[PDB]
This record gives sequence, C-alpha cells and structure tokens, in this order.
Amino acid sequence: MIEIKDKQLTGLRFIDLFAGLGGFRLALESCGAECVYSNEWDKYAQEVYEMNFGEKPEGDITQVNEKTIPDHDILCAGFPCQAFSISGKQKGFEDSRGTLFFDIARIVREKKPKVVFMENVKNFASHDNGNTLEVVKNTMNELDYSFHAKVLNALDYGIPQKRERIYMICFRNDLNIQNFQFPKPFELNTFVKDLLLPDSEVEHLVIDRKDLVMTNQEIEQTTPKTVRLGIVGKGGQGERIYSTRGIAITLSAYGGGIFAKTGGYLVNGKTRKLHPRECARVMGYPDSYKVHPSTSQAYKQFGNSVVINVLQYIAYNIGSSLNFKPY
Ligand SMILES: C[S@@+](CC[C@H](N)C(=O)[O-])C[C@H]1O[C@@H](n2cnc3c(N)ncnc32)[C@H](O)[C@@H]1O
Repeated sequence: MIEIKDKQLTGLRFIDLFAGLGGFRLALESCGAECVYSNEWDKYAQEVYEMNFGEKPEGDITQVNEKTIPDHDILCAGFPCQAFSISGKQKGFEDSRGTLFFDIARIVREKKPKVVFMENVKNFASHDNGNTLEVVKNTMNELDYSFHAKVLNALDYGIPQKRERIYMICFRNDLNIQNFQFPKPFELNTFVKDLLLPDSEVEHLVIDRKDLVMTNQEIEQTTPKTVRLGIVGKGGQGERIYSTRGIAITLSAYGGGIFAKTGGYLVNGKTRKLHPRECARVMGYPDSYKVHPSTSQAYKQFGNSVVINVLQYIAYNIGSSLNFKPY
C-alpha cells in the first residue's frame, strides 16, 4: 500500500461488511476514517482479522437486524456474486430477495449513509446479459442513490498482477455530487522479481517435474505483461510457468493444478509457487499484516481479497468530492 498525506476522511465513520481479510479497512483507515462495525463468518478469516485489528467481526449477516447497526457515513462491501431469478414486471429491489445482496439493500434503506462503496468480479457487468448489474443499479437508484461503475486493472495502479475487478460507488442524491471521478492509470515500475523473498526461506515450494517443456527462454527485459515461459502436464490451468520479469497472473482462491492457486514461476533455475508473504505483496498488503499460520488458508484468503492500492486511490477521491461544498 502507499501513504496518503492528506487524510481526506478524518472524522468519517464506516462499516466493513463481508470483511474477509480487512482490505477495505486497511485502505479507509489510512485516509482517516474510523471503523464502527465488521461482519464475516469464516472462522479463519475472523482469526486473522483479530490478529491484526485486535477485534473479531460479528456473524452471519443474514441474521443481523438492520435497526441494530451503528450510524455510519460510508458502507463498504465486497459481497459474493449470485444470479437473480427475475420473475415479474421489469427489475428492482424485489428481485434481490434470496441473495446476499438483498442484505445490503435491507441495511441501506434503513440506516444513514452518505456512500455505498462496493466491489466484485471482472464480469459482473455481463452476467445474465447484463441482468445482474441492471438489478443492483435500479435498486440503488430507487433508494435515492446515484450509480457509478468501472473495471480497473491493478497493473495500472502500481501493482504487478493482472486483476480486473468492477468497482461501484454510490452517492446519496441528497448530497448533490456531480464532482466524482475514478483515478487515472500510470506507469508500472515494479515487477515480480522485486517482490520475492530470498531462496533460503522458499526451498519448500520447489516442484521438480520431468514433463516440463520450455516453449520460450528467459527474456532480458521486464514488461507489464504476462509472459508464459513453459508448461507441464497438458498445459492447462495450474500447469503453466511464468517469468519473474513480468506480471503475476491472477491469483485464485479455488483453482487446481500442479501449481494450484499462485501459478508457477521460474525463479533461479527451479520451478516454484509463491509464498504467502509474496501473495500478500502482490495484493498490496504491507509487510506488517500478520498472515494465517496455515499456508493453504493464506492462499484461499488472498485470492478472494482486494487490491489495497486501488482502494486507496478511489477512497481519497471520495473525501475530495465530499469536501467540496462552496458558497
Ligand atoms: C449469511 S450467509 C449466506 C445466506 C444466503 N442467504 C443463503 O441463501 O444461503 C453469509 C454469506 O456471506 C458470505 N461471505 C462472507 N464474507 C464474504 C465476502 N467478503 N465476500 C463475499 N461473500 C462473503 C459467506 O460465504 C456466506 O455465504
């Protein structure tokens, strides 16, 4: 993550829904905001969340009563995508019933807040011929909110990894805000080689394979692209080797293969996976964020997580718009 010297959010209060590892929390707390709530049911996530943020989030959202949630200015949420079974006249609020989204709407209609800050998968914009996005959109509009959405790729913001994700920002219509804008992309000057740990701490991740077939040889120059160097097995997912002088492929929580979630990399004449500190680093997490003792957990977590840096630029630009109220 990077440091923000202009705390455009001091004094503002927020809730961290579907917490996971606490990305949105790391991000907003650096802009000055304060955390008033958190919710997350996966006992392992709650375990890491507590190791860093000292507290344990509450449980199953489906069961928390709306009128029970603290007063807040910003609602943060990276919920899980699910299809909507639209069975009726046109689209809106009533169709979000049965999904965990309805739980967001349920809390927004009855408690504050100035802005709803969400995030999801790269293809949220296309799911069901656009139907999935059409619903969340019409729902926010009909509760008196404005809707802005965009797909930003993390390599365009100082992080070496291919990872497109839709970011969605909603401003209460009461605020009258025609002033918002998503950050501008820039030059990348950090690649996978700069994020690795020394060999001594990564020996146990080397995988020796005789069916390794090299298609290209190591490039001499770094590029902001994904460079496939070789293969193993059938060359399907999880069995492809990448160059450290490039960008990391998209980390995944539930993938399989020989090099399962991190992908495999040619580091120093040996083929290995990424270590969890590396995974953290590839997501933007600071070296001070204590990770889960179980390396198979760290993987599932960091792959369902958030790119901190991107969250920090978008949040700053939110303090801005809310702080510009001239006579
Ligand atoms: C309250 S239960 C889901 C109940 C759902 N109504 C039902 O029909 O099955 C809470 C859900 O939150 C999901 N969840 C927790 N943290 C999340 C996050 N950061 N992003 C996405 N989904 C998350 C859990 O995996 C679980 O499915």
